[PDB]
Amino acid sequence: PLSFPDCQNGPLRSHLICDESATPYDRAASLISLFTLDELIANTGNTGLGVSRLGLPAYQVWSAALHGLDRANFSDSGSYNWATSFPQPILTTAALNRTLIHQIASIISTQGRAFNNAGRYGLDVYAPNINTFRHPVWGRGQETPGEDVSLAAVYAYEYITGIQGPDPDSNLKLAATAKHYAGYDIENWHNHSRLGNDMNITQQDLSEYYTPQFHVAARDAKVHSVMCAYNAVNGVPACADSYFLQTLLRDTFGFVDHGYVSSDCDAAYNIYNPHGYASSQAAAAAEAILAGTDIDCGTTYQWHLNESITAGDLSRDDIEKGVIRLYTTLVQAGYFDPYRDLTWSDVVETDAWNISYQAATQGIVLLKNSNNVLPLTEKAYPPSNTTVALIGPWANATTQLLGNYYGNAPYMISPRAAFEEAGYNVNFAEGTGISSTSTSGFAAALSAAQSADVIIYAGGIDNTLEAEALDRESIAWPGNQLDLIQKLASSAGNKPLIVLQMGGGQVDSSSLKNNTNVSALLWGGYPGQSGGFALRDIITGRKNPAGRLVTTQYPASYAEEFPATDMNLRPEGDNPGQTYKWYTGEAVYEFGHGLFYTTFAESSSNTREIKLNIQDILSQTHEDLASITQLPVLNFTANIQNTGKVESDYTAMVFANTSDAGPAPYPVKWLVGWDRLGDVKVGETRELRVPIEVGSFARVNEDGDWVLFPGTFELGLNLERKVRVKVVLSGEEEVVLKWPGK
Ligand SMILES: *[C@@H]1O[C@H](CO)[C@@H](O[C@@H]2O[C@H](CO)[C@@H](O[C@@H]3O[C@H](CO[C@H]4O[C@H](CO)[C@@H](O)[C@H](O)[C@@H]4O)[C@@H](O)[C@H](O[C@H]4O[C@H](CO)[C@@H](O)[C@H](O)[C@@H]4O[C@H]4O[C@H](CO)[C@@H](O)[C@H](O)[C@@H]4O)[C@@H]3O)[C@H](O)[C@H]2NC(C)=O)[C@H](O)[C@H]1NC(C)=O
Ligand SMILES: *[C@@H]1O[C@H](CO)[C@@H](O[C@@H]2O[C@H](CO)[C@@H](O)[C@H](O)[C@H]2NC(C)=O)[C@H](O)[C@H]1NC(C)=O
Ligand SMILES: *[C@@H]1O[C@H](CO)[C@@H](O)[C@H](O)[C@H]1NC(C)=O
Ligand SMILES: *[C@@H]1O[C@H](CO)[C@@H](O)[C@H](O)[C@H]1NC(C)=O
Ligand SMILES: *[C@@H]1O[C@H](CO)[C@@H](O)[C@H](O)[C@H]1NC(C)=O
Ligand SMILES: *[C@@H]1O[C@H](CO)[C@@H](O)[C@H](O)[C@H]1NC(C)=O
Repeated sequence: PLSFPDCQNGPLRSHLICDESATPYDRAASLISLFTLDELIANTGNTGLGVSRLGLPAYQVWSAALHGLDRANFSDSGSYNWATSFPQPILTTAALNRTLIHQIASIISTQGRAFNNAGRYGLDVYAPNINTFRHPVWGRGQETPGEDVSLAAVYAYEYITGIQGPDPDSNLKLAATAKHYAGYDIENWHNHSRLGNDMNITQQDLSEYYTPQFHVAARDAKVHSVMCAYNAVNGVPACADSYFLQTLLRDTFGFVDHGYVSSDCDAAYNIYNPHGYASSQAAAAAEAILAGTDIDCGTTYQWHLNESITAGDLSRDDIEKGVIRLYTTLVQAGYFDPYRDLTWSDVVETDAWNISYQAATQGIVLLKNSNNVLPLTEKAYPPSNTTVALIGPWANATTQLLGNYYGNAPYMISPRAAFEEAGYNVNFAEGTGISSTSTSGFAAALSAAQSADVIIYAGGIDNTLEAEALDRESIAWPGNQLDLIQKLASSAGNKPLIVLQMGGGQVDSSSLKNNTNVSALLWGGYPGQSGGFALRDIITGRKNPAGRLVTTQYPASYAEEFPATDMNLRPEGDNPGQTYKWYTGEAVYEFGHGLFYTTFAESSSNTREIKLNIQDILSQTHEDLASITQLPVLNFTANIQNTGKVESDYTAMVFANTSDAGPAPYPVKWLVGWDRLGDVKVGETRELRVPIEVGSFARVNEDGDWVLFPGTFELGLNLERKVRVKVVLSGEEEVVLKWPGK
């Protein structure tokens, strides 16, 4: 029942809500001033009932857009029957291509507007997830930009801008919602449910790792909405945490005027049960509202704010504040007044660009290529003369391609189907399942391998192990897949054995790493609707891999070394440090790892130290930048040459480390920039230019303050660290973010 109010011939035509010359806030305020208390409360939840006597339509706040129109009112046939399903964010982020994220978000927003013009979708979306994949067992890590907060911040900016449009204040395409704020990275590990979890986070970790990306989403991307998490932090449920919502988000992080906060579905209720922070549903609703949660996902507000009023927990003005914020966003989206002409044909066109396929091809990571077995070129292995064995619980994957939540897709291309369409003769055998103990399927799998010229095993994990409400307990390969893989390796007989490790989280593949008969190892995440074509084309060399890992592949014992609910990044107790930045152990495959189908030579651009003064750089002008921390202080440059026989895109991560600047402990390293050079021809020498903002050089004190310290920094290209630059910062320490108090 989604429609638009009639501001020309409807009951509101005479009121300021329908005066396109007024300010958006004043329009929404007058509209709310036309309500009764019952009508007002009826619109405090995600399923807002509207006001019938005023011609005000019902509005649904909950729309899913994480990686496409993941849930909409689809038709059974014809128009509005499907929508593009892109890879899960974890795979897209591994392509290290900011413009890719922006374009995906813009396409999603176009199709969303098209469905909303047809009444089948909302005007605000509960995306993007910009939490980090801190601990490898998290069942929603597939929905995140990885474990590094800088990548999460850039993803937030590109996605939120693509979703909202170029003019978010005046002609908003769709309102985005940064989630989940904050400290939400665990579902149920060892019965530590997100609904009741009370996570202990130091102010230092809060400032340095858990909040920064939400600061970017607010100040730089001007996100219109933020969603507060189910969990509590240092004893306070996120949606009842006046410190998170007012002090930080609204007062420090630059949340747009009249931006609205939504609770998770239903975090407001969890304030009462199971957190126990409130003694009743009415008290929970009042506390959430007073802390700043404007709109409830659920029915706690709509069914219990009368009790809140009756108990003197708040006033009607308190309730009006949140509804006014929500409808201010709606007014800025043209609700009561360009994007309104988008229609089904625009969905068809944008899907037909196949940006989903491109995202998969760009994001897939090559972890192992022994003796250049890959690519299996169409010349060396012609389709008409080649049989490929497609084995594994991912070989026939269609819905598995789309990840935890997805809507109607135009099509789902399994690896098997893709190799068949290409004209290969394919022997398919499941072999085993994701988490099975049976061997009944091994014989058929081995038989398919015996008759084949190449063996492709597609397996790993999927949503039967990692999902919302479902955390992993082990990070080893599950089931008996490794056993079957080893049997395949033993019987291969110099036939290429390509292993496809799928899923959002990583699995300990050290076994495959040291196994000589295992020719190649690729990570495919959740590659979206065209995953089969992307995987096939990477294997054949029709596309060349350049993705890198945005998550660390830990040894299995990592998941037993310390409690996953430990929020401390820096090593302490049995925690060896978490994330590439602080991890003191030996990873199986490191964050930032990735191979290419060609060799690239990395040379210094000027065959050299960079000395800079804190006060000089921090007193400069910063036109077009909201903060001086965004100012480029140098360009990290190197020469990249294609010394191989195939043209390939090239990706680079720039890492920084220090041993003197600021307080100990000192990080192993941290990501300061990244780039992707497209289509580097054979022999070409392209130059790498990565700006390094002064923020990258700041470090966080225990009070949570961001400070630029004097000392020596080292900047290194990728994991090989061949090209290097020394940066000496002189002067006095200066605070660039003054962490507020409670
Ligand atoms: C980082 O990531 C970005 C992606 O955001 C990437 O830039 C993109 O590169 C791709 C590859 O060239 C571009 O894809 C093509 O886009 C056109 C339309 O683009 C127009 O509109 C956009 C959005 O407004 C503009 O930005 C852009 O400049 C153009 O004006 C599509 O029409 C293309 O589709 C055809 O090719 C696909 C394969 O590439 C096919 O799958 C598809 O079916 C289409 O086939 C065509 O030919 C067929 C016959 O061969 C025919 O049957 C079909 O009917 C059809 O005519 C294609 O999707 C994309 O636009 C770029 N986006 C931007 C924003 O620039 C960067 O390259 C990347 N950086 C790296 C990797 O280093
Ligand atoms: C590029 O986009 C087109 C858009 O249709 C894809 O072509 C469709 O693929 C499905 C699955 O194979 C077919 O059932 C449709 O009939 C195809 N339509 C047309 C018009 O050809 C194509 O697969 C995409 N290329 C990729 C994903 O690599
Ligand atoms: C889906 O949208 C159509 C067209 O707007 C409408 O007729 C139908 O009732 C909707 N179904 C829902 C919202 O369940
Ligand atoms: C409060 O409102 C809810 C939802 O409309 C209703 O179910 C409940 O009976 C109301 N309580 C009182 C005391 O009116
Ligand atoms: C492979 O996938 C297709 C499409 O979902 C399905 O019809 C078929 O039963 C699957 N085969 C096996 C062996 O699971
Ligand atoms: C980085 O390179 C651009 C383009 O060459 C240049 O304009 C900019 O000043 C450089 N950044 C520096 C010098 O900090």
